[PDB]
Amino acid sequence: TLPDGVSAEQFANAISEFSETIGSEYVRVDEATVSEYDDKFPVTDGDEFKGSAVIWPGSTEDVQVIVRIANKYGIPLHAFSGGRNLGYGGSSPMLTGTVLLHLGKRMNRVLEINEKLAYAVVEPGVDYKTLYEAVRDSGAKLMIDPAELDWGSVMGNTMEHGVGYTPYADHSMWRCGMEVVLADGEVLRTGMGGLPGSEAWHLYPGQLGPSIEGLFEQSNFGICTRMGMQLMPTPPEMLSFAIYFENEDDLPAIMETTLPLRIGMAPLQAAPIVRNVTFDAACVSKREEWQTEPGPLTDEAKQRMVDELGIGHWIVYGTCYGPRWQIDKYIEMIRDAYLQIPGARFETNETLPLREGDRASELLNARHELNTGVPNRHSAAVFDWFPNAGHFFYAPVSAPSGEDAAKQYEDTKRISDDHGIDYLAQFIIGLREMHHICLPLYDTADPASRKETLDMTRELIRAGAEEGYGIYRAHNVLADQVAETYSFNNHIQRRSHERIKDALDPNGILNPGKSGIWPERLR
Amino acid sequence: FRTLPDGVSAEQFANAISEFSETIGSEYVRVDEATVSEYDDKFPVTDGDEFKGSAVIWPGSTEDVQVIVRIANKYGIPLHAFSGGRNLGYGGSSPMLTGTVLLHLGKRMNRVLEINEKLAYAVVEPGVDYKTLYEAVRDSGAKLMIDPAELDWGSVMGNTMEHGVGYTPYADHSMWRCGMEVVLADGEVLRTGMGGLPGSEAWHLYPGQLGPSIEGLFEQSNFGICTRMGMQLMPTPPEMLSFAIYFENEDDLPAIMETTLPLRIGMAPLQAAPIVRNVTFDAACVSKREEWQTEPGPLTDEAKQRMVDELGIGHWIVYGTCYGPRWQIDKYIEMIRDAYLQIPGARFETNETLPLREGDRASELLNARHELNTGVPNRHSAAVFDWFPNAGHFFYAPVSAPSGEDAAKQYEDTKRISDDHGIDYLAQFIIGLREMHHICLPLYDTADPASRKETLDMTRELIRAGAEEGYGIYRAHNVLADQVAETYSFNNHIQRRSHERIKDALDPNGILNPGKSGIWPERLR
Ligand SMILES: *Cc1cc2c(cc1C)nc1c(=O)[nH]c(=O)nc-1n2C[C@H](O)[C@H](O)[C@H](O)COP(=O)(O)OP(=O)(O)OC[C@H]1O[C@@H](n2cnc3c(N)ncnc32)[C@H](O)[C@@H]1O
Ligand SMILES: *Cc1cc2c(cc1C)nc1c(=O)[nH]c(=O)nc-1n2C[C@H](O)[C@H](O)[C@H](O)COP(=O)(O)OP(=O)(O)OC[C@H]1O[C@@H](n2cnc3c(N)ncnc32)[C@H](O)[C@@H]1O
Ligand SMILES: C/C=C/c1ccc(O)c(OC)c1
Ligand SMILES: C/C=C/c1ccc(O)c(OC)c1
Repeated sequence: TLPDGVSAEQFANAISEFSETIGSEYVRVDEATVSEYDDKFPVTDGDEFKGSAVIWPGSTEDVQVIVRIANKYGIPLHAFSGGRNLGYGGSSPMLTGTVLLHLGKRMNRVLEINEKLAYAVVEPGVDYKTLYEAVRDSGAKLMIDPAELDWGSVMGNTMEHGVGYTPYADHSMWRCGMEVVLADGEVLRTGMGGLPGSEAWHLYPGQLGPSIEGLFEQSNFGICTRMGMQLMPTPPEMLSFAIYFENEDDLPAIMETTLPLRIGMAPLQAAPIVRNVTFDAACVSKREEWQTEPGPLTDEAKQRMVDELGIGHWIVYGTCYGPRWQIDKYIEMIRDAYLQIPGARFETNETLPLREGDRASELLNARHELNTGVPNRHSAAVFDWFPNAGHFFYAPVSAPSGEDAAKQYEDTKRISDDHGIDYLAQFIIGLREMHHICLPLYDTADPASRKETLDMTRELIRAGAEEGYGIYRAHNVLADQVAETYSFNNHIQRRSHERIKDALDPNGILNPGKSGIWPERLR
Repeated sequence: FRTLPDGVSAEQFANAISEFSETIGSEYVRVDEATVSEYDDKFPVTDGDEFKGSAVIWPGSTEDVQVIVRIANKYGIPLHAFSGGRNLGYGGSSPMLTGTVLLHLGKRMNRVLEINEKLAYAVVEPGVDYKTLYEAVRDSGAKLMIDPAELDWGSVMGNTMEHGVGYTPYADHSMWRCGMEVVLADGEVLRTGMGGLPGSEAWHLYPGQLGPSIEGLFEQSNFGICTRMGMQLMPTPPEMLSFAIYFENEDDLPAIMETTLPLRIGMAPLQAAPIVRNVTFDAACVSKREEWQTEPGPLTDEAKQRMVDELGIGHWIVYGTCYGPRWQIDKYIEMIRDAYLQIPGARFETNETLPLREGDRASELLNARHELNTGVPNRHSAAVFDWFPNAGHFFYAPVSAPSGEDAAKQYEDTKRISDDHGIDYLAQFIIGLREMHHICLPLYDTADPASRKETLDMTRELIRAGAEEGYGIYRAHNVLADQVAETYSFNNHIQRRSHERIKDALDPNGILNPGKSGIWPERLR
């Protein structure tokens, strides 16, 4: 494949210059190597979102040279740390023929772990597993904040405004100090890193004038080669809980209970999750175990998952932190509040410890593990729900309100049911905001499921925008439709993003079209 | 006209004033010396025309702001917009360039637009100050508390945009900002984050949207004019109990810092950043200089010792506050007490152990901190203006790695430097979580040209020495902007040059407050 407006000789000359600056063993055009950077969870069938080549730079100097050669020959680039952005297009570029930079392959060192000041400095390739292991080996009484899959890049996940499940869940809030290669090949150090000799680079997200660290999120402005991540100091004790609710109709009550227990950062010291039974089922069992006809999951089938697994139609997971006096008081208030809802049931990772054959204990231990800074790949089990199960995220943000959540659930199961797509649901109250994660399970190998999933997600996006719900994160194929819903004053936001894009990337080199931000030369 | 922007003639300027008058109303466009002089830096450190606006305009709406900005583009007239214009120690309401037209949004755009108890936020216009917002919250009956700076006349919005801070767990004002309406440099209205989505109720809930957040860009910059801003408000805990800890040697500073860091980094038991004040700071809030020293040179060792002994405080005082149920406060207060009381000569009081008494100045100082730390705005710190006749300040505020070895270094160096120039040195350390602000608050004679030159030379002193040791200023007076911006020298000032690329993209005519934070529009470079 080949980037539109670039000839094979123009492309060949860039490749030969990439090969003499980095070494041809690190510049890959062989189909086998480039195939692996295609979207693992596609929802399209042709030559959309296909890389032409992938480069494995080994240093910040390497990245600078590649970027300079890309400007010289006007070759679009797409840089990433892990390339495992499943649900959002993985490692696939926005434009066909884009040259891909997998930084994580070689630039993958944990550079610093600082116990006294409780932060680490990581390169793109450090994933949750490696950092977890590097802290544990250092002896530092610090914990990480991982996402559900331990192969995620600590840096890359940050770049997407990605979140974990401890009090440090908002990764963008705790990143501090980036080394960024700007679109013209120059190195920038954000914050106090701009000051020779300063030890505050990973301490204070500030400097004279405005911070631009936030500019490098879900954006195409720069390539990050090093990043500081602030780490929660390990408390004396941690206790996880599960709360089981009997009824689909309990969803509003669960939200209305949660907001006043979360907003004051106590007794819910971390954002608790609310997932429907289908989500939990899929992490410990296969679909065929519960139904058999290929249609929408019936009420009879869902009911079997609740009874057999001994869980609820909705399940709340959370964790309390500190010494026991605090945990007991906090656990008592959480237990006390939620059990107002008739039929609710409350367990702890002590009352429901991990026992062999007990599935409800296995998926509590999974949440306890993530919530106490231990990464695992337990959610990967959803990929076996059926053969070739993959996902395609609809993730709107709304105010935390009982029947604000009920209509999103009630409208989302309708629209997924109309397309015969399985609907896995996870709600999160951050503090004042509510994330709805619709996690659809569709057959990645069957084009019928691909189109059914795209048409469905495009309908949910009209449905969300119509009800005042905005998507905060979107797959490559959804970028333009979602960008377009932020419509105030003739898309003044997209046009603001675009002025910044043209200021930092005058030549339109970095992953054109990311988040609906198109360079000047592509309008 | 009292002054003129460089490159604009008296008639070119007069023609621009007529259009402002035509579109906003002449009663809201003022060039008279009596009115504009009102808006000169109250704490100047220069003697001439430097930083003197030509006129002041009082817009009454966003739509008025837009019109003013479009006119300024047509006529090529630089603007400097502010909310309350009371940014004392940083240039007050003065602009970077002489002859700049000032926009005082707060005189008429001063409504509290909403108080939401369920979701614990309020929405304010530029004119709303801490006292106003507190009174509006209290009248609402919402169990919410604000986070003020020292002086209640400070603007909620204006302070946030200077990256300013209070003293509750909601101390980081820029953190709890959520949802701005901004007039851009071409007169076009932007709504940040979820404000972009018609119908969204999350505009002041989630500081996010598809793609980059740009709220961060309107901080210590000249890219836009904010007409409306959401500020998330801490829900009121069940109880709050403030404390002061008196330290006997001014050598106790390194021990105070080392004790504090493991108490603060985990957000407990120090639930908010305590401050570490020197004795001269606390004296100035409850007394005048000549009550301890008549001789006008640097404060001698006995003058400080007299302050320590008569007021019944320490050479260093720590002030903090615990929040939550009575069972939580009791556990936290005692970790804090036991940790600090291990410093020999230390004494601990709470606002129950040392309640407000008339004449008990120690009890007044603690009551003032107890008020700020529980969200009750006051002017108690305004007393420093009376330390002597015409006493004003001029901030040196570096940020460093929280280290007792750093704090002593910064204190000893700033003292030796301020003593060389005969300027009083009020010192306050605040330990954020993983970072330490050093606030150097000098007190100089704002009406004396000799003192202004001493203070400016002293601060240029201190910026060179901070830069020498790797201590960077995060906030500086107009007259300090270029020197401070130059300290961020990594890769031939890639930070400054990045600032300017964004400046030129959002302000192609270079209208908005040129030179703010070293960010010069292309046309002046
Ligand atoms: C299938 C799935 C996915 C998932 C999840 C559960 C399941 C079952 N749970 C998640 C969760 O709890 N939280 C979360 O944030 N994401 C979750 N996901 C999605 C996904 O697995 C993770 O987000 C994953 O960590 C993302 O992959 P990775 O970490 O490898 O990120 P990347 O692909 O390398 O980067 C993503 C994009 O960011 C920009 N980027 C990344 N690095 C750079 C650098 N160095 N410079 C510039 N830009 C960079 C690019 O836009 C890149 O494409
Ligand atoms: C003398 C003094 C000062 C002081 C202090 C103690 C003393 C004794 N303690 C402070 C503290 O604890 N925390 C803090 O943040 N500041 C403290 N100061 C300094 C000062 O008193 C306050 O910061 C004060 O709140 C600032 O003044 P104000 O609130 O009136 O802000 P402003 O002049 O309107 O704005 C300052 C600058 O911000 C930009 N700005 C402001 N509003 C806008 C709008 N609407 N649009 C665009 N930009 C805006 C401008 O650059 C303006 O100059
Ligand atoms: C099961 C949760 C998936 C997920 C995907 C994207 C996200 O941003 C996210 O935040 C918790 C979660
Ligand atoms: C006495 C405090 C002065 C001060 C000045 C500017 C600041 O940003 C500040 O932060 C606590 C404090």
